[PDB]
Amino acid sequence: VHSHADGTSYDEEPYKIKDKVIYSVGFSEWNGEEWLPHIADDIQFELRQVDPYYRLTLSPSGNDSETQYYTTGEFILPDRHGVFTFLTDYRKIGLSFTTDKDVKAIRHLANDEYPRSWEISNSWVYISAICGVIVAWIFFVVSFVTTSS
Amino acid sequence: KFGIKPEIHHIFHAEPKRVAKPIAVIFVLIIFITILSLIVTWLNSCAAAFNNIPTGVTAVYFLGFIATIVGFEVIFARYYLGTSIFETLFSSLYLGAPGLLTSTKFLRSFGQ
Amino acid sequence: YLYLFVFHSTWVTRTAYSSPSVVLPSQTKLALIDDFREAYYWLRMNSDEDSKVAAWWDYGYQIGGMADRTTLVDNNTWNNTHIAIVGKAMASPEEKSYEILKEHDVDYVLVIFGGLIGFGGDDINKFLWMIRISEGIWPEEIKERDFYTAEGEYRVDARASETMRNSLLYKMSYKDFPQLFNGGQATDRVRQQMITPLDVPPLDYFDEVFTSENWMVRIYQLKKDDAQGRTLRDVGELTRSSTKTRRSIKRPELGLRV
Amino acid sequence: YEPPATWENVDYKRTIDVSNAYISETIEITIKNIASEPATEYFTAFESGIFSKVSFFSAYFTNEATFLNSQLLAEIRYGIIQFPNAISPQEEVSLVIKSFYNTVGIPYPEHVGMSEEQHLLWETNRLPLSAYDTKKASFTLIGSSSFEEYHPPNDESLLGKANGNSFEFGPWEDIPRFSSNETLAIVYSHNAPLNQVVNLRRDIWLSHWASTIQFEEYYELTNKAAKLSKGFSRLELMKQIQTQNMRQTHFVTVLDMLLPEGATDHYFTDLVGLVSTSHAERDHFFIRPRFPIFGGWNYNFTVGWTNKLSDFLHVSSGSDEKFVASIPILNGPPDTVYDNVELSVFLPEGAEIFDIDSPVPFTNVSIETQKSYFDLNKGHVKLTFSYRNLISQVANGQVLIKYDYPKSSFFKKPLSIACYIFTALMGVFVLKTLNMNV
Amino acid sequence: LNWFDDRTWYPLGRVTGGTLYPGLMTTSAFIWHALRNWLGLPIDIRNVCVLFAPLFSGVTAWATYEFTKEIKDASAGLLAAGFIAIVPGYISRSVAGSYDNEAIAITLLMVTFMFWIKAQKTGSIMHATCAALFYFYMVSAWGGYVFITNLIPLHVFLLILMGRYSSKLYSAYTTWYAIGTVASMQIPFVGFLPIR
Amino acid sequence: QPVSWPAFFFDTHFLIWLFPAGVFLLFLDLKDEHVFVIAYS
Amino acid sequence: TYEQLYKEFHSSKSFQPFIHLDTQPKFAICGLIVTLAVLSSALFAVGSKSSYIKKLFFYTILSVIGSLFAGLTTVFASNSFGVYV
Amino acid sequence: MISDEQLNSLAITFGIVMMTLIVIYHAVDSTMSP
Ligand SMILES: *[C@@H]1O[C@H](CO)[C@@H](O[C@@H]2O[C@H](CO)[C@@H](O[C@@H]3O[C@H](CO[C@H]4O[C@H](CO)[C@@H](O)[C@H](O[C@H]5O[C@H](CO)[C@@H](O)[C@H](O)[C@@H]5O)[C@@H]4O)[C@@H](O)[C@H](O[C@H]4O[C@H](CO)[C@@H](O)[C@H](O)[C@@H]4O[C@H]4O[C@H](CO)[C@@H](O)[C@H](O)[C@@H]4O[C@H]4O[C@H](CO)[C@@H](O)[C@H](O)[C@@H]4O)[C@@H]3O)[C@H](O)[C@H]2NC(C)=O)[C@H](O)[C@H]1NC(C)=O
Ligand SMILES: CCCCC/C=C\C/C=C\CCCCCCCC(=O)O[C@H](COC(=O)CCCCCCCCCCCCCCC)COP(=O)([O-])OCC[N+](C)(C)C
Ligand SMILES: CCCCC/C=C\C/C=C\CCCCCCCC(=O)O[C@H](COC(=O)CCCCCCCCCCCCCCC)COP(=O)([O-])OCC[N+](C)(C)C
Ligand SMILES: CCCCC/C=C\C/C=C\CCCCCCCC(=O)O[C@H](COC(=O)CCCCCCCCCCCCCCC)COP(=O)([O-])OCC[N+](C)(C)C
Ligand SMILES: CCCCC/C=C\C/C=C\CCCCCCCC(=O)O[C@H](COC(=O)CCCCCCCCCCCCCCC)COP(=O)([O-])OCC[N+](C)(C)C
Ligand SMILES: *[C@@H]1O[C@H](CO)[C@@H](O[C@@H]2O[C@H](CO)[C@@H](O[C@@H]3O[C@H](CO)[C@@H](O)[C@H](O)[C@@H]3O)[C@H](O)[C@H]2NC(C)=O)[C@H](O)[C@H]1NC(C)=O
Ligand SMILES: *[C@@H]1O[C@H](CO)[C@@H](O[C@@H]2O[C@H](CO)[C@@H](O)[C@H](O)[C@H]2NC(C)=O)[C@H](O)[C@H]1NC(C)=O
Ligand SMILES: *[C@@H]1O[C@H](CO)[C@@H](O)[C@H](O)[C@H]1NC(C)=O
Repeated sequence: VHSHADGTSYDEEPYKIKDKVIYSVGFSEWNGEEWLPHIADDIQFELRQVDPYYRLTLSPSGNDSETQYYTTGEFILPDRHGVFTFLTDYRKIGLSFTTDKDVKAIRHLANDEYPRSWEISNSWVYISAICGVIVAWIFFVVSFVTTSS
Repeated sequence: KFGIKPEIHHIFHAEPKRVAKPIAVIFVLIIFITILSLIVTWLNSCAAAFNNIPTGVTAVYFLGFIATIVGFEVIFARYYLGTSIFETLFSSLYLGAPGLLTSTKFLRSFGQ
Repeated sequence: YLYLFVFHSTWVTRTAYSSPSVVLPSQTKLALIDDFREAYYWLRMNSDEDSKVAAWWDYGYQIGGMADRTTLVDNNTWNNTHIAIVGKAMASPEEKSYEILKEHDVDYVLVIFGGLIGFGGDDINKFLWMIRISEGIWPEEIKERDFYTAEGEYRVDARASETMRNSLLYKMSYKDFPQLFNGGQATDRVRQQMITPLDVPPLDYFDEVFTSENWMVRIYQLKKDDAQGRTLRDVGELTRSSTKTRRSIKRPELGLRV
Repeated sequence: YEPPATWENVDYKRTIDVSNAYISETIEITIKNIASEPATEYFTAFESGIFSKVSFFSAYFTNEATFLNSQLLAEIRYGIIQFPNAISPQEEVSLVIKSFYNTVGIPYPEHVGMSEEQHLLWETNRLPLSAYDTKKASFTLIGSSSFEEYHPPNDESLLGKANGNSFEFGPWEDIPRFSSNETLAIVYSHNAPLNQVVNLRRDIWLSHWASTIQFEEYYELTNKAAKLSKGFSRLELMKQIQTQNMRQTHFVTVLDMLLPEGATDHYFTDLVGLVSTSHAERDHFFIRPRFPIFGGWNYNFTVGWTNKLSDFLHVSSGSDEKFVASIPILNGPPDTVYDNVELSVFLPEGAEIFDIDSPVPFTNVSIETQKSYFDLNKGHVKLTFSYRNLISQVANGQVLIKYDYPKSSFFKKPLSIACYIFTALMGVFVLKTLNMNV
Repeated sequence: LNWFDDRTWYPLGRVTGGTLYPGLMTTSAFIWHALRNWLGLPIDIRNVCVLFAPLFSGVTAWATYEFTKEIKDASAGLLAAGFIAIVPGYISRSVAGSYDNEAIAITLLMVTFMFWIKAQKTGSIMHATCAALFYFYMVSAWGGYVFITNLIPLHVFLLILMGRYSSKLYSAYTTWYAIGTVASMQIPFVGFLPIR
Repeated sequence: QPVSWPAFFFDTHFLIWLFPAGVFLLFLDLKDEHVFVIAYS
Repeated sequence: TYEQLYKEFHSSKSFQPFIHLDTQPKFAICGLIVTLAVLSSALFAVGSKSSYIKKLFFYTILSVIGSLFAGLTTVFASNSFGVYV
Repeated sequence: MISDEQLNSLAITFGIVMMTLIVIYHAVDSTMSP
């Protein structure tokens, strides 16, 4: 499962370029009798187009009676838009091959979800000048009507 | 073949620097001094002052005229901060329909 | 003249500018042909809703308009390299086209074939425009002056080239076409050439899942790679034609294991 | 809820028919009561997997049949049968249960060629799950040509004796109570197409101004027959058409829609466009889909036609402005099984529903509104029924709606459109008596 | 306006803000919503999208009437409307099923040019602002708006070389350029392109 | 993609030879309105 | 009760329609001529010249008449083209 | 629904009524205007 870093899912808010997500997969082995938790290194997440954009090794950070989980940490999505697949191919010879993939769409920023003009330090000049032209325009129309020619 | 593989971290693009902030403060109050220079040039110093004010029964159409001219800038000023295009559009419809009648009886009342 | 303008302007509209682009009335008899909605509605009804259909670009909107599926190329040609991907895949052996059509997660590949009814806008005469735009990106992999018969002809029958016979779109479009009529002869109606079943080499990486009534729109599927890791042409040469209950035991000359 | 006592089965036949892509049983019981308080009820036991998929349940007397009050309830689950003329505590009675199911079986070779016969695998009981003791009970498996068992038992009894197009056997004496001792699996050839739809929504539209009723149906049909190996090839299909005569085989080429008597404006569309391969002859609407529906394939389409309203609607006697409509509950191909049906009838804009009666026990019913063309006010009255499990051949019924539609609300349609045209033209008058000239 | 469209160009997508002209879709969606909620009859969106070029064929005819009424008397405007209503050069790109983005283009070319000629005759500021609103709404629709921004300046410039300058020609052109060039810059397909 | 003359006669019936005579007749009383039609022609 | 409604159904008269569909497009054409003559002569009562109260009076009575003929006309012409009500 | 030959007759008769009343308007305008 993958979700946002603050807990929300892809379903409630779809993803976005330069976003904070978390990914979590859990493994389990079988000694013939019980499903025990699987201690392992070498497990690698891949965020992937045609070419891979992320290979992150998975730290455990979790436990259960019959499952040891693995996380990847909060990682930032690429600014490249597109349809990225989330892939774990655990392929180690000797023991069982597993593949988990989930294909998701990761979109550009909306027109609303930009740094705002009052927020940015550079656009205070132009907000002040547009506000100056507007207020001087209002005194221009009131002064123009109330004068006598 | 199978085994461990080197990591990839996707080195991001750099953002261009914004501005030094007190320079922007300096130009903000320079533009403030220019607009205040405009108003102080208008109201008394260049003698383009209020020669006539319609104090009769056509004053209410003049206040309606100021209600339209200030009203559309209040609507646009609300549109600058949030306030989606449809609520702005119905706002300037609900101002533009009574407001065009009281901003035309006024300009019928003044033939200059 | 004002009255003659009306009769001209209605005759020209009725004859030359009022025809559907979907129903194709070629009258192979005043017969209508809706093989495009038949095939695209097969994709809409009988495919999982996230399958990816890699067809040539000038049919890219209609698929997404009618099949409601995901394509790879499309009518506006804003990325020419991603169109040279599909153009490279359509004109290459299927060993090197399976490799490039699974690297992009493609499971369906459809082609247009107007050889049974004479459509002429099929994907075998706009096939050179798949080699021109993919030769300028990848030279010496896909190249023109192949697909020709060493005197400058563009042939389709048993006189044709070896690169033309082993191409992907050739053996995808002309599959089961000589077994159509009788006797092992097939008169291609557009190209006016007769092909034989000793032509059209078999297809070991793809398998057809749909073919329309007048054989216009063929829909193929990338069958999954083999479980025991061997290549699919070795599975194909395993399951047939080899070798008359005759064997040979030999040092396999395989090198060394890493 | 287990029944106590007071019924003992002397004779018990059980004839399963398997011949038209839904399982039908015709049980024939002859019961004896015990010396006690004379009780008047009966309990028929079904498994939990068969009780979920059952579409018809009825009872006869064998002497001369009238009907009986057969009620289906709502882990062996039961169905009650209520007798009139409460029975003396020692007297033989006779009885016939008929029942129609939804399941037909699994294709036992699930991949088979299109020119080859298919064989299906059905699973059932051999000893009958009766809530009471039986003294004699014979089984009869009527249906198609070839029947064969699956994992035959070692006992030479409880083994099938094949008859001419039949398969007769059964545990014949002294079965004590609820007996899940052995589950039968039988394979059998079955050359019907096995059409079944998943979601049928059918919308009808009563209209008092046009005096017409307008049917529109949306079918989502699958073919649950055996899937075909080596994919689909048009060469083998077209050669299979050109060889001979198109006998009985799996896939779907044509559908015969049995419509009401005088139907006028026939149409047949897909999602992407309309389909021109349809033939609307008198009383019969033949349909060819775009692709032949092989085993496991989907096809969602829409048909529609137009009847006059004078034979589906009837003015009541006490009030002139009270109408009673009886709607055909189901029209379709002759061999189909309906997994979901939602019947939306649409009364006009001022109609008010008084009484609702349905012959088939529905799953749901509700009354909403929906705005069609020139519904300026609230809109049409959408009375929608939800039926779950239906058979094309079995569920012969008509839905009876009793409503009113007074002439105060009959003329409010042209008066409402007149109200919009009038307020639009007075809006033109206000925008032309108004002075704006700076 | 913010639609990623992951169903096309599969690994890449198509942003459809800066690869689309959002003026045909919001017009036919305004007609669909308008006769949906305000007028009483709910018709399907496929019928709005098909019967769209026959609807604006007539508005092209009315706008050609008003344009030729600004060039000569109205009796030539009815000849021009009768010509362009049924002419085979426009019915080619205006067939009944044709939602191909020149169904809305010419019925804004003629309203744009009608308010331009009506703005340049009388020298009115208002007719040259509502020439610029239909110039903007012509930019929202079709990618051959460039023709207008090389024809209205070609007209005014030929008014300069002939010695026919006036205050009407100034007072029309300079507010056409002001409003029409601050306004056509808002379509995300056409960004700061009219600056550079 | 150049075009031949039967598309010009084909798309417009007799308007194709009133099209130049309209321009030549719009010169002979040349208002400021008609420069638009001449340049646009 | 399904049996009471079944008896009450099959002992009843059929639906006698108000206006049949085959005579109804003629009512649509004649109604279009009537409401087009009445509303076409209604915009000239406000059109030419008058006082205000007589222009309001004749405009509102002639717009009532032409409006109701317009609504009944588009009901019949709605039913004529294939859509119903 | 209307056929295609009947639509051809409808389109031509709208064209002929259109051009006819255009010519009538131009004659009445050109005769009786200063
Ligand atoms: C239109 O459609 C077109 C087709 O659909 C599309 O074109 C494709 O666009 C993508 C996106 O750019 C291309 O992918 C890139 O291709 C680069 C080409 O490199 C060539 O040359 C290299 C040698 O110089 C070869 O290594 C390379 O690959 C070869 O080897 C592979 C393995 O052996 C083999 O699979 C190949 O087939 C080939 O044989 C190729 O020949 C390629 O360099 C680039 O790789 C980087 O980026 C990937 C992620 O994007 C990483 O997975 C990969 O590991 C590389 O990462 C480097 O860059 C990242 C940031 O970009 C860093 O985060 C990494 O850490 C790493 O950085 C190292 O290197 C940097 C220098 O590059 C250095 O600065 C760092 O410090 C660090 O040292 C990627 O694969 C694709 O090739 C295009 N395909 C075609 C056919 O054109 C086009 O985009 C579409 N148009 C639009 C507008 O979208
Ligand atoms: C004297 C009276 C004066 C009245 C002035 C009124 C209008 C001035 C005339 C023209 C203005 C042009 C600028 C366009 C602004 C709207 C863009 C918008 O609406 O989209 C914006 C986003 O921009 C865009 O992506 C560009 C979209 C381009 C629109 C394309 C459609 C044009 C065709 C429409 C015609 C349809 C048929 C009608 C027939 C008549 C959504 O804004 P928002 O909802 O997030 O609001 C929040 C406001 N934040 C973000 C600033 C806080
Ligand atoms: C200032 C404002 C002035 C006031 C305006 C107020 C009112 C006027 C506006 C609308 C009045 C009526 C228009 C609705 C006609 C829909 C026809 C239709 O859509 O029919 C289409 C197809 O049509 C036809 O076959 C013939 C075409 C005839 C249409 C003529 C067009 C003239 C209408 C004006 C332009 C279009 C406007 C709407 C589209 C933007 C239905 O398609 P189908 O295949 O699904 O049906 C098939 C029938 N089965 C489902 C039963 C099978
Ligand atoms: C401005 C003055 C008036 C302008 C008049 C303009 C054009 C009229 C001339 C020809 C148009 C008729 C051609 C119809 C083509 C077949 C229809 C079809 O087949 O399409 C219909 C679309 O229904 C329509 O659009 C309605 C069109 C009605 C037009 C009748 C004339 C009224 C004009 C409006 C006047 C002003 C309105 C004021 C309101 C306050 C698709 O129905 P469906 O798919 O749901 O079928 C299933 C039907 N169930 C749902 C019942 C099962
Ligand atoms: C701006 C002005 C617009 C000018 C004209 C615009 C567009 C015309 C272009 C094409 C139209 C061709 C029609 C194609 C569809 C075929 C349907 C057909 O032909 O219906 C024909 C009959 O029709 C007619 O008798 C026409 C009746 C009279 C027309 C009245 C005009 C309508 C306007 C009224 C609005 C009044 C409100 C005033 C608001 C101010 C039958 O067909 P059916 O067998 O399918 O009916 C189904 C079978 N039953 C008969 C059982 C139902
Ligand atoms: C045509 O009608 C058929 C029949 O209703 C539709 O098929 C149904 O489609 C839905 C969604 O595609 C299927 O739901 C799916 O269920 C599976 C598990 O069974 C799950 O993995 C999916 O995520 C999804 O929830 C549904 O099973 C399927 N029904 C049958 C019987 O196959 C079909 O969608 C309709 N097609 C069109 C184009 O309208
Ligand atoms: C029975 O039908 C009613 C219809 O009134 C269903 O209630 C609606 O269910 C939908 C869920 O798809 C909700 O969105 C609506 O708000 C519900 N409406 C009302 C009035 O409750 C109900 O779910 C159906 N029940 C069953 C068991 O089928
Ligand atoms: C932690 O993991 C080990 C793995 O062997 C398991 O035995 C142990 O029970 C786990 N403890 C908890 C608290 O989950």
